[PDB]
Amino acid sequence: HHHHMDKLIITGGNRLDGEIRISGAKNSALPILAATLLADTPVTVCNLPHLHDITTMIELFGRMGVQPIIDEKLNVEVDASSIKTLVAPYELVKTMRASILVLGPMLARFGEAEVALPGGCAIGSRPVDLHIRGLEAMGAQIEVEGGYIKAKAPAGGLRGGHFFFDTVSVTGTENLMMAAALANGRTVLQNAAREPEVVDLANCLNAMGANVQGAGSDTIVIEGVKRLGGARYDVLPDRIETGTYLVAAAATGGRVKLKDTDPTILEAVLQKLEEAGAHISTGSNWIELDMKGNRPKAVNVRTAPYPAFPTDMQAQFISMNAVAEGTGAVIETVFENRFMHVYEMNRMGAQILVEGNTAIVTGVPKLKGAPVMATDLRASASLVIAGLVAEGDTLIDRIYHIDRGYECIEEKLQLLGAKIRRVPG
Amino acid sequence: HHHHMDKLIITGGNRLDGEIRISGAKNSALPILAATLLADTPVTVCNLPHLHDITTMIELFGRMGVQPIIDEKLNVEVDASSIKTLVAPYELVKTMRASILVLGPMLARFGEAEVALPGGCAIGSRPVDLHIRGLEAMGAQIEVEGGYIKAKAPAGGLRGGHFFFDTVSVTGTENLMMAAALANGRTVLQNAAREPEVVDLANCLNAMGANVQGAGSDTIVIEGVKRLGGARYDVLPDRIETGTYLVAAAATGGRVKLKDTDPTILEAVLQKLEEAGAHISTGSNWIELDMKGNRPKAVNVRTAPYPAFPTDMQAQFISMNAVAEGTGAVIETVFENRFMHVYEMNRMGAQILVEGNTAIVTGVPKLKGAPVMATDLRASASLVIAGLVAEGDTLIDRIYHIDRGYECIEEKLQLLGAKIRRVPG
Amino acid sequence: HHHHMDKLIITGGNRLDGEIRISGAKNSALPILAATLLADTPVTVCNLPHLHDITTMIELFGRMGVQPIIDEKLNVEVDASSIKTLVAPYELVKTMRASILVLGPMLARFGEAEVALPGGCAIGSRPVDLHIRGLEAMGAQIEVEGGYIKAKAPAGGLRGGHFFFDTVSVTGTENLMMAAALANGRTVLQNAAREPEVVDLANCLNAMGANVQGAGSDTIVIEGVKRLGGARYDVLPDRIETGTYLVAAAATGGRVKLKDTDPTILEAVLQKLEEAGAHISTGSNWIELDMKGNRPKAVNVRTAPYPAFPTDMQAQFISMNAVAEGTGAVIETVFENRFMHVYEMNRMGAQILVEGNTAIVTGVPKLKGAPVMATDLRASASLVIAGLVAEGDTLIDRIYHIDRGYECIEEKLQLLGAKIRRVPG
Amino acid sequence: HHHHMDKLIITGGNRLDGEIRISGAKNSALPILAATLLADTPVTVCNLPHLHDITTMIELFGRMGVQPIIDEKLNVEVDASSIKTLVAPYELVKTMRASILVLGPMLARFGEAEVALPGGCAIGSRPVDLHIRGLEAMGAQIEVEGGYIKAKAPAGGLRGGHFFFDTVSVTGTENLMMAAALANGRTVLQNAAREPEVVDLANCLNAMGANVQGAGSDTIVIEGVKRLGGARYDVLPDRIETGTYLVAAAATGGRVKLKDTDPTILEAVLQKLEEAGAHISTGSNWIELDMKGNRPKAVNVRTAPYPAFPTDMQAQFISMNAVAEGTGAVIETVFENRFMHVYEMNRMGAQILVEGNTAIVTGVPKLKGAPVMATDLRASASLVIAGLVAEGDTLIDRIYHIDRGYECIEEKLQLLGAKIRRVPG
Ligand SMILES: C=C(O[C@H]1[C@H](O)[C@@H](CO)O[C@H](OP(=O)(O)OP(=O)(O)OC[C@H]2O[C@@H](n3ccc(=O)[nH]c3=O)[C@H](O)[C@@H]2O)[C@@H]1NC(C)=O)C(=O)O
Ligand SMILES: C=C(O[C@H]1[C@H](O)[C@@H](CO)O[C@H](OP(=O)(O)OP(=O)(O)OC[C@H]2O[C@@H](n3ccc(=O)[nH]c3=O)[C@H](O)[C@@H]2O)[C@@H]1NC(C)=O)C(=O)O
Ligand SMILES: C=C(O[C@H]1[C@H](O)[C@@H](CO)O[C@H](OP(=O)(O)OP(=O)(O)OC[C@H]2O[C@@H](n3ccc(=O)[nH]c3=O)[C@H](O)[C@@H]2O)[C@@H]1NC(C)=O)C(=O)O
Ligand SMILES: C=C(O[C@H]1[C@H](O)[C@@H](CO)O[C@H](OP(=O)(O)OP(=O)(O)OC[C@H]2O[C@@H](n3ccc(=O)[nH]c3=O)[C@H](O)[C@@H]2O)[C@@H]1NC(C)=O)C(=O)O
Ligand SMILES: [Mg+2]
Ligand SMILES: [Mg+2]
Ligand SMILES: [Mg+2]
Ligand SMILES: [Mg+2]
Ligand SMILES: [Mg+2]
Ligand SMILES: [Mg+2]
Repeated sequence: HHHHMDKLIITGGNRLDGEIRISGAKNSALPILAATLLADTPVTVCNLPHLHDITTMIELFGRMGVQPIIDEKLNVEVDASSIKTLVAPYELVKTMRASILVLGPMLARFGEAEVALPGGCAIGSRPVDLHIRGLEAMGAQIEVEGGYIKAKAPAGGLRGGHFFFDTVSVTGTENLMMAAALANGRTVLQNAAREPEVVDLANCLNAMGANVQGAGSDTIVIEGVKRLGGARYDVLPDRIETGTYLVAAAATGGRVKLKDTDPTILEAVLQKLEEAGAHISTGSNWIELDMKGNRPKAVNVRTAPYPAFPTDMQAQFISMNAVAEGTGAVIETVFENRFMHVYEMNRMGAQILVEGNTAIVTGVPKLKGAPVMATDLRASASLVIAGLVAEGDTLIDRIYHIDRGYECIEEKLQLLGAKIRRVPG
Repeated sequence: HHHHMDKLIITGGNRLDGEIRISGAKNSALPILAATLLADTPVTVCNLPHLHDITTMIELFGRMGVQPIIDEKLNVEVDASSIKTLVAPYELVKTMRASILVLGPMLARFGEAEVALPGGCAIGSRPVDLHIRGLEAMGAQIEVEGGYIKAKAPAGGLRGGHFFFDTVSVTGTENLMMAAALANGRTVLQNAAREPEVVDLANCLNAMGANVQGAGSDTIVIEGVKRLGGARYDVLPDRIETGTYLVAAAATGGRVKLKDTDPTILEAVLQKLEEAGAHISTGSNWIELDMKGNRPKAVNVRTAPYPAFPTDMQAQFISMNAVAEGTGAVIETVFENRFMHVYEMNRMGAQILVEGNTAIVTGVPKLKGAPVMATDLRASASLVIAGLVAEGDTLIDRIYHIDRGYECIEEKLQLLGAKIRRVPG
Repeated sequence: HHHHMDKLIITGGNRLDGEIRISGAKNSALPILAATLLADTPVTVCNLPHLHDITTMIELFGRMGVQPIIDEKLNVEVDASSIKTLVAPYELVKTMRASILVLGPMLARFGEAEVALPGGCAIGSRPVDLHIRGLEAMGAQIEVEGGYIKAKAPAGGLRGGHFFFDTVSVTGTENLMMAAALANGRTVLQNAAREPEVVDLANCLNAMGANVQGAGSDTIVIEGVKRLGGARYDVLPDRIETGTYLVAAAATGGRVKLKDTDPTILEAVLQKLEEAGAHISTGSNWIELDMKGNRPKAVNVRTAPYPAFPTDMQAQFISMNAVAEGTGAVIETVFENRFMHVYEMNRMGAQILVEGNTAIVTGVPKLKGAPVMATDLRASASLVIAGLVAEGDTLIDRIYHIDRGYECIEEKLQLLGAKIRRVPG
Repeated sequence: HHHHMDKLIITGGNRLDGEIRISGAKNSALPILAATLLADTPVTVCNLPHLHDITTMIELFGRMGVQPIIDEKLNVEVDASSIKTLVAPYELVKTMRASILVLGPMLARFGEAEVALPGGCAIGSRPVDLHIRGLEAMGAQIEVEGGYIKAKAPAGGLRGGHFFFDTVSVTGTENLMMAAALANGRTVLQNAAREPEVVDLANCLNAMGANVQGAGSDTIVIEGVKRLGGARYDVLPDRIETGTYLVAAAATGGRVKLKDTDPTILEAVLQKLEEAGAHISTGSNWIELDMKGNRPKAVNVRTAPYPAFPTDMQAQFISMNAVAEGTGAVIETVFENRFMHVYEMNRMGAQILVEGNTAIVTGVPKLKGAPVMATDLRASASLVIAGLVAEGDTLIDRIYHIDRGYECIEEKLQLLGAKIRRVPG
């Protein structure tokens, strides 16, 4: 029973050892839940991770007059044809900018949508101009007023169009894919995001009766249909959660077997772990990592859109490099100043120099436990890893960020022999 | 009585007109309050601004067993003789990293100090390695443990030394100046910060009986003295507050007379305002700005250490450029990621492209009111200015940031004819 | 007959109008010429552009004891069976770093290679660490000595391997593809370059008997074969030459029909030209652009690997933006300091601000003729375009750069009505 | 006798040991030679270094109709009374952009000037907007036409003005200082460059009858005078030549005593050398460095305007770090892409990673001799130093760059026991 004021207390010094199951991808669940707005019979979304971003998306639907049902198996059924209010309120959107994913499907299905324009997120520069322009390319009339994106479809509905992304955008690609699914005619999205969650969304849409081809490549072709039905869909495994537990095991010089995952959606990460000296073996749906008694070797990292190394794994590799042998350069090209975790790890004795988009990490044998503060729902997992490799106790506050991004992180780490406990708020 | 949950509601569209008084500099008050820890007889600090960072510094002193006396005029007398605990606790330091300013004076006066190592601040990369290295150059033995800087002076006290600043540091320069003031022998600080608050601290130290020469230049020479006495010091005017009200008047196409200020501590800002079309007249302690019925012209800005254009004025010039005639490039060289205000102004219909350290602003005639969120105790004043030039109402939340950095901002703006109200939390 | 000291003299002010034929891709010709070193029977390469990089590659082969034959139709036949010396000399490599393309095929075919390590190129940072690590992944043992990359295959020849490109690399992908073609076993290249020249190379290798699949996607799978035979291969059209003449037309407000090209290999460029106001029609192998005498509209541009907007078209869009209506931001993510053309255009009265990887262009109605200096075999084409839109005469020297990258540029522009002349050195 | 096609051949492996005399500063000589245009009686400039930039400035004066006389003591006397043509031609300016230094004095003394606008320099972005805007602040009306800055003073000549430098500019400060010296009234330059050469220029102007105060500080005040007379002026020692030979000695683990220099104009460099393990002693006009045969320790460096670490010493510290013990980060904030020397050193087996403005150097015990190419009149001295610490021979081409920036470099190194020879072109 997580609470906003929860903390984690970690005692470092244990080599991890054990097996856990990987949960469904948070960032596939979010767009697929938004996609349920397109369906005229109920959609059941399965393999959901139990983390707070799902709760927020469910709350958002509630504010629109749609009451999702969580069954005994913890799957979510959404029947969007009870929708009352075509508005995604600022009160909710300000807490989770991924809420913007309802813009595309709401507009395509219902002919109009008012969605709060996301403001600042501490991660970095994250405008949504390409979401707006892409929809305008489908005939949408859009204005910004009162802090809302106010969108209206042409008479007869959205029309298929060509749209070229000047910058690769994950949720931008997802938003336009969903809108295109019910548009009149052919849509071609160029320089599309290739992220596995984009493919998962396309596969869900096709299960609902859409015609989405090319997901996973630079070019997505959508032939719009008049209506979509509801299906039952299991979201793919979470590659960021997968990578995070592999790094935790590597950093502690231990080992882990991950089940219900997929090695083919984090090749960049697996290769970097092999560079760090990890012994890795894989199967269709499992990964085993074993350091076999060695400290990790420092590695260089460069973030970029999939299939390159993910910005959502960058912080975790800093915490591993922090206790590795040698010097590693960690470079961001996606979110150039996403390094808040560095300055917390500095409190724990890490040796890290930051210049612009580059973090230069000099590994030390062990960090030093200290209280630190989470701020980033994916990157702050690095603070948990840092705690695992620190002398003494590390007390992490503002865990609510981490609880947005990971299912019960301390319960899974306890199964791997970590000394970690949640301190109730 | 300010409350953590206060909001500001603004209605835009009024040309400002009136006169107000500028308060003492927040960032002179903070190091001068730290400097009072050096004295063996009480020091009284005057012309203090009534804002929350001073309250936090007073609370920090209390935690160490020093209870400042606040008189009827809100002057603060500090008697450090009662000090009980040579520790600046994480619980407080984590709320205000400027707390690190007590490290130098406590070490030099009392021979030891434990001060929590600041973690992350959302503004950007802000390590304090130069504070530590500088103190080590004076013979201090320093380790980081449990998240604390644990410092001990040699037997006989700190010794004079040479320290070269690889990067210009405002509080770094201040910390070492204070440590040097009671050290044994001569300290030379090279590539020193030239900020007017550094000069003000030196002038206060000298009033207290120190021997600090060269403040304001690249090189500060300190001859340590035996004891520092009991001065009554009026801190200099706040140049950021000054610039902020000047920009507010300019952005609204109105005018303002500022009293109890000093034009010579913001020449960069005055020149940029003239470039924007402002008519400016000055006297020894006042500034008058009048737009004479013109819209501001877009200007380019480049932040750098004093006397260059201040990073603490950068956001405010974005909000002016956002309603100016033409396109203006706003470039950070101090905090390359300090642009969170941009994304709030985008909710208000601003036209701003951000690429790394560069914000390209295309002016529009008027912004559009929307709810927005403060995050930065100096830069979020730009959201107040944006509200003043927006159509309709702008509701700003998390005002507690702004109340750290500005004395009663809505009360001063009311005197200039702004339609602005504090909504009590 | 070109000479190292040739100049171009341009008189601006004429709307271009006419049609020309597009030549084969220089950057397909170079890797395909390299690939002929793999074959045990002669390979004939057709549709070659007549420009200096081809001449340099042929000279390189000569230095290794391979003498290509240029027939009457200007096709090049290469019979690598006479090869004598497995060395790419520094004397030639220092003039053309793309010479490194012989490293992969020489190593795979002959079991060893010495190729001079390229030093500095004024474009910016261009290390070849991925070429080296990629070949090591196929069993190469590589040393750097005397300024040479000295590479040796393992017993029995190169072996199939897996390699993940941390950064997308065009010639790195090509080098590894060629080496994989004769390796023992399966090679998988991940995060591969998708440039059309990479596809063209794969298609030529397959025509020679190889088994290269997936070129054009991020994952290339190669099944090595023991030997490769001859082929007669026509290289695809040059998308950069195509883009350049389209911009030349657009910038002068003219029109042009380009024959023997392919719109599908420059979709990003075509879309940006439409944004600038151009009317574009296309056929299977032609593109026609008509400005209808209108001044172009300023556009924003962001370079990235194919299919995104190419760095090799960036400078050309600066020269169009230089005379456009409005302000356009031109952003590099590939070669972040490739802006030397800007400072030449400034001599012609362009209004351009550069900060880091961003050029901010404010368009003026016309430039002003002045003597300027080429430095970049592709980007300096922008100086020719600038001259076409300048008042009076523009004299460009160091044309030898441009002659590397474009087939007789003045002769093609003359066909479009340009007033341009080559001044013989 | 120097020739354009000269090369240097270096044999590495010797610890340097000896003493040489330091020459006058090139970058004081250049603006002081320009300043002679202000005087109505001959000025004699003394302690000049014998290097090619001086020769170019003398040739420039020649093209204007002024014939400097080089006397028996190799001092230069300039009598600007004979001047005939107020034009600095592109033919000369294109070879040395520092030629722009004649703009300010020509305009101030003669009421008009035409000076070619410098184009590209491979170092990176070097616009001269602040020179132009600064002179406009003194009443100049300026056009760019035919690639010339064409400048005209108002009726009665230049007028005292205020100018704030948005970015610190060395030659910008010098140009405005010279122009102000003959202007009618008071000029204030704010955020002025503090470089020692700026002080040296001011002292020479004052010797000539000017009234320049505050040079060396952020603020320079000039009271214009109607005429300036002659002077005999000895330029100060060259701090960059000084730094370079100290690094050459340190990199080889040797010793050197430098005479006729001044430790107080390179404190940042001396401190970094001590960090690298050098034992340094100084006197009023000499510096002695002794490594005692020890390998240097890696250091971090960050360039910035004087008195910070100079960009003109950056490359030399990369060459020392290249053979040092450890990892050193070398960061540019002045010329953020000035790293061409890195890629030549990579040919010699250096281990350097460049990302943006940061070079990460991993030291190795020795480099490996290879042919390399100079491109930068100050930074390419790093290639000479790299050759001194490389196994075998290093052949450096395009030595003419180095001959611009250093007086007879191989002759001075020979006095220290280097094995180095000039190969005549
Ligand atoms: C942080 C999260 O994950 C993030 C993850 O970090 C990023 C990068 O991989 O991709 C998703 O964000 P996103 O879709 O908002 O980010 P993208 O749009 O791909 O941003 C990539 C780049 O494109 C730029 N961008 C994006 C959209 C747009 O209209 N304009 C634009 O310029 C952004 O500024 C950024 O530089 C994840 N969120 C979801 C719901 O899929 C999270 O879990 O909340
Ligand atoms: C944000 C505030 O104001 C800030 C103001 O923005 C900055 C810049 O002018 O100077 C003061 O901070 P500061 O002293 O922490 O900042 P500085 O140390 O000058 O930082 C300058 C640059 O040096 C770097 N830096 C600084 C210190 C150090 O040890 N190492 C280092 O690398 C920082 O990362 C930054 O890039 C103000 N704070 C006070 C109490 O004077 C505030 O009011 O809370
Ligand atoms: C300039 C030319 O064209 C260039 C064209 O600009 C670029 C970008 O599209 O792709 C080819 O160069 P390239 O293959 O050397 O460039 P890429 O390797 O793709 O460089 C891409 C990025 O990767 C980086 N990179 C590349 C290789 C490597 O081992 N390491 C690395 O860090 C580079 O620094 C650059 O930032 C063209 N050359 C040929 C023969 O195909 C030319 O015609 O000579
Ligand atoms: C390279 C040389 O030395 C250079 C030395 O590297 C630099 C930096 O210390 O200062 C002089 O150049 P400079 O005066 O052209 O350089 P500065 O003007 O200080 O440039 C500093 C920074 O300001 C920027 N800058 C400068 C002037 C201007 O109008 N606008 C502008 O943006 C430049 O882009 C650069 O980023 C030396 N030249 C002379 C004659 O004094 C040489 O010897 O030829
Ligand atoms: Mg949030
Ligand atoms: Mg940087
Ligand atoms: Mg805070
Ligand atoms: Mg950038
Ligand atoms: Mg070249
Ligand atoms: Mg030059």
